[PDB]
Amino acid sequence: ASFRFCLECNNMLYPKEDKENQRLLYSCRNCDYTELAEDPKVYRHELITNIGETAGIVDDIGQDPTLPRSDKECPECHSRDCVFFQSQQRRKDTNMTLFYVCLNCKKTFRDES
Amino acid sequence: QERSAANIVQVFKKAAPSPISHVAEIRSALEKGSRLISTMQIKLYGREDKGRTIKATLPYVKQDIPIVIVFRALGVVPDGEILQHICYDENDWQMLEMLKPCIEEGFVIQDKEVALDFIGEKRIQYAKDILQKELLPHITQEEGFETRKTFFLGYMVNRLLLCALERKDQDDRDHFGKKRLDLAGPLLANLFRILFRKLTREIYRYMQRCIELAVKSTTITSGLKYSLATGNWGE
Amino acid sequence: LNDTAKRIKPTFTHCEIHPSMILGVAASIIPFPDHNQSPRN
Amino acid sequence: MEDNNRIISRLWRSFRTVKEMAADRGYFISQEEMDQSLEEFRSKICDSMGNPQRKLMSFLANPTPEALEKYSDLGTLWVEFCDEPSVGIKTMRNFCLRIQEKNFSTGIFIYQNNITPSANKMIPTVSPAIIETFQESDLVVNITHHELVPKHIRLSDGEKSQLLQRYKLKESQLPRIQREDPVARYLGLKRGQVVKIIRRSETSGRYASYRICL
Amino acid sequence: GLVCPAETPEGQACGLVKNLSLLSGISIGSPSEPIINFLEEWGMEPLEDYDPAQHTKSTRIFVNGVWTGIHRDPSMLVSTMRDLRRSGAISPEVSIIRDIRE
Amino acid sequence: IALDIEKAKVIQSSIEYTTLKNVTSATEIYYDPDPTSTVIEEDFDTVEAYFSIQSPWLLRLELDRARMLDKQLTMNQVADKISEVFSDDLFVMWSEDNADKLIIRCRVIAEEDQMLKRIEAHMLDLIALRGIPGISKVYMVKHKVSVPDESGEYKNEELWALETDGINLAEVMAVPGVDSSRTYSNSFVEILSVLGIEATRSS
Amino acid sequence: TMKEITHAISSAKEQVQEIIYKAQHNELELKPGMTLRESFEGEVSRTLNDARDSAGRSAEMNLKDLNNVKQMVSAGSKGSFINIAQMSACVGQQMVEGKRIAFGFADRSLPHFTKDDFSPESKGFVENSYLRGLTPQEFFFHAMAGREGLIDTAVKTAETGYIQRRLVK
Ligand SMILES: [Zn+2]
Ligand SMILES: [Zn+2]
Repeated sequence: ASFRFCLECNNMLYPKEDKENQRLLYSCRNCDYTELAEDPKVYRHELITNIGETAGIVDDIGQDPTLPRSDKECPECHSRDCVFFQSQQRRKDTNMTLFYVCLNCKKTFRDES
Repeated sequence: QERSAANIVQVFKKAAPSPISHVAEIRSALEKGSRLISTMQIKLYGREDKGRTIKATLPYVKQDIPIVIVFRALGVVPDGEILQHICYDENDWQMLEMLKPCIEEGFVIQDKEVALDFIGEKRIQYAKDILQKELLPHITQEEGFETRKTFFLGYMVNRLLLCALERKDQDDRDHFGKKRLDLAGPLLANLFRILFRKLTREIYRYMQRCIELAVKSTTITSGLKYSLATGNWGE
Repeated sequence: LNDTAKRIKPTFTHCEIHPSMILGVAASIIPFPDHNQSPRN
Repeated sequence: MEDNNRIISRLWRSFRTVKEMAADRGYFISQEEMDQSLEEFRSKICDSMGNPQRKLMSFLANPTPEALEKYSDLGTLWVEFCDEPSVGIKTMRNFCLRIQEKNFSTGIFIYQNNITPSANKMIPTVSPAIIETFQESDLVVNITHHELVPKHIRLSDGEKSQLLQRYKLKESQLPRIQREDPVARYLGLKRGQVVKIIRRSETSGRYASYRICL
Repeated sequence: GLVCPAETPEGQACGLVKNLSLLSGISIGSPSEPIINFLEEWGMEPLEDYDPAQHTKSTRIFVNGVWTGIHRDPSMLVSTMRDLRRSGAISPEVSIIRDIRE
Repeated sequence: IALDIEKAKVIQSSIEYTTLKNVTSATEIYYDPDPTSTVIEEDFDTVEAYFSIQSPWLLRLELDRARMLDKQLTMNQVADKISEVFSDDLFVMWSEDNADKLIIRCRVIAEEDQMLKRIEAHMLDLIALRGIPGISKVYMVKHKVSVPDESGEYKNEELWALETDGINLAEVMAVPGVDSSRTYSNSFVEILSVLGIEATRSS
Repeated sequence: TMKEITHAISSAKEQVQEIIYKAQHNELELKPGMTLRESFEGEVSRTLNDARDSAGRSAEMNLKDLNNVKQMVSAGSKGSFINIAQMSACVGQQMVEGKRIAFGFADRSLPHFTKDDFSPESKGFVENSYLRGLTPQEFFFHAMAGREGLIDTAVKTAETGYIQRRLVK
């Protein structure tokens, strides 16, 4: 996504409606600047997350000895040296499935069934 | 004598019955030089429900102050240059959302003047002081380093939410690694200062009698003795 | 393989000099503390 | 049938309770007059669609043959209802006068949700008689009928002045009960009245305790 | 490892009085600069000018609870200081922890 | 009704306070000013099929499937409630339990983006669907109850029983299906104020 | 018998590995009123407990009517099954606050373990008998369990007395 703010007095962008033409506009309440809407989405809540399970996986995630070793095989390079874990979402209501990543691609294949 | 280490990032959740949701703290003290014992409290009122401000506690400030003003009060008044420091991923809408209601809070102060003001020209001048000697006193109290701390204050509010969004558990209060042990050598310091500072202002008394040698070097002898004999450090 | 008498035993980066070094003066003199109810030790 | 078929069915159990209470207190009522099924109840205080008219529910009742033997001056009771979910100082005078003339001694208004603070400040304005107020949602189920709730019983100022004498008790020395206690209200106790409790005991079989109403 | 699990006074304060293990030891106080330098002279682009989107996976480094700028690929920078210590030119007492998972 | 397995449940789900917050996987507020088409593909039809036998603000909700299968519910039901809660000042629409995507559209009837956000919580935390309030989790149990057989002798006649995880009385007493002559909350504190000092003692 | 027991712990280990696999696949249901995590717990506990429970019982009936320790149990003058068990078969699973050894170290019991290790040698299950002499890890866990005991034993000792004093007064 990577949405935007605005130059001149660098602030948050609040949306307003383009009355006479019927369409959405975005603006600022410090100056006057106005740019159209990037997307119709404004806010989302999500009471049953799923984002943040893949939590930062730099390639270096294979030199951290405290991680388990699995001999499966990625959906691309077809290797057999993979590491895994469970969601990093510390939510008492999460589930316990294993996500596996391979040091020779970076997929997120599970073990679930 | 064991004691929870200083200069480290933590985060605690505070019970359903309380106007505050979660809070992060950081004990600061100069690793070499006096060693002030003033801690920084960056609270977060509004529980994980109610319609959620963010306030922090500063030394000598009556009430608490909303993070927004603190940025403008440093030298960064516009947005997006601020989220630069806080968030390291423009695509993390979740985090960003929470912040919205907060910007509106400080929306009433649009510059560095009032920023350093509201903390009750004389105070604004004084404001600076409270930034070079009170605000996060460790790291260094020099001058031209304002920038770095801004990146810190961003990294903190970050570490905060990272927990406040059930992504990282609450900091383990008894994780020995974040605890230190003031052995003999260290003790003879914090004790000494309290003394030497009374010694400082003692030699000040002799000069406040001289209507124009004397130093009874037993007060530094007997003082030390008292403690070690009984077990009462503080003078 | 193994003796049906002895105790059942269950990438490496570091090794333990020796487990019997995690003790301080008190327990250090107790013979076979790994055969008594711990709270007694 | 919708979900209004039930808004009667409940008002009815709340009803039936009153009846039971009126009969347990010590009054007249034929077993039939108590067993007025939900069916033969509906079609009696409803209009067309399904709304209930309370103004037609109110009634009278009187002291059984026995009650006059223990309690002499026990007057006549009067229960009244109102369709106004917030009754006030006006529909009050309709009650305040209605009894001040007929001459009963016991008023029992059944406020749906609540009476006005301006209103109720005219209850001790018709003495000797006394009036009580009971919320609807608190009378759907008779509390005495419950397992743990033992059967109670009042005591004439003779049986009382006896109990006291028989054990040499000084009133204060007697276990108390709150005036606003659910059962105390149910039986319409008063500051000074006694109540005999008879419950089961796993040691002797039956014990007889008494609680006075302060 | 650091404290003995058994030796500790009964009743009252129990567990609030710990005794040190045999191998455990306490630090003394080494110097920061000989490693601060050793950093800002091996790949360490100062914090001052940072760009979160331009510098995605920039590995940030903390010094005694202070943020002395970030660093790009650390893997080598790391296993060099630690080897420098093993020869003994930067006290064996300093601690260096890399939290990749962050 | 003693060993009527489904009758137990049939009352269980009629007492256990269930709120919209426990079934909503997510909620979003898009901008759709045209009450005659959507900016969404899988929504088109649901508009066109709403042209035969107001406000520009839209509100979409993504409910959880398995949570709607557990406590069992219906869009027809769900909404029906909602509608009579607000009444003449909130137009709402919705998909049907059959679909492969559950959705709920709706609109209302000086800065509206602030208000239609305050009405976000009051909808997700002040709107109950089924149950008398404060009574979350409700397990079911088969207890061992000895009892006098008609033939005289006492015998094993186990009967189902419902145990809760919260405490409300005044309401759960007048519930169709219980024996308000045997009901019991372990909160003695309550009981005495409600059932008379005596029953408290017993407890 | 020392063999007959071993394969009742091996099989029980796999009877755990089986339900950990069958859990790291979401192939298990939440015991009503409990969380999937709580329900995860609920089985490991009832598995290890029942194992040790019969583990000892195997020895119990294997100890003739002349065995002194037994005699002192029949006489009723000291100890019970449990005691013998923990000394000749398997000590058992350790636990604090009702739940198996927490994760004080981020996502692991001890640093000598691979993260997210839910097995019993990590959650505090002493498979050894006092007679065989426990492993370091096991020896440690066991203490933390006992440690909890002594705690209240130096609090409930007088707090019950506190609670008492009131009742008296
Ligand atoms: Zn602008
Ligand atoms: Zn691969």
